Amino acid sequence: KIQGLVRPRDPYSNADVAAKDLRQLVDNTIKVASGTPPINIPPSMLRWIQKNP
Amino acid sequence: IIITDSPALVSGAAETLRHSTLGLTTGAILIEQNQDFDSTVVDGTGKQNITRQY
Repeated sequence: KIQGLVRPRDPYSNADVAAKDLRQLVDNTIKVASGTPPINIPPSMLRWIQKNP
Repeated sequence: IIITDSPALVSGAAETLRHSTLGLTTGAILIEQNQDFDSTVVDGTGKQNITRQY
């Protein structure tokens, strides 16, 4: 957004006004990496209690 | 007489060596093999040849 796009103007006067420029703002979508810690799944424990490992 | 070279039947050596004979009756011993057998084949790299274990 141009901050001073509209400015008070004196028709009687003729002073120079600073040249203005248009700039471009950028958005951002950060990537988040997730995971799961190593979960121990020994077949022995399930087999000891007769459970499908 | 069912003879077997079982270590469970030998205890000691020389003079301390003793033997054990079991007069088992019917159903004296019971082996209930649970169907919980498991096995794995883990192969490995980082060597001249693939290192596979069982």
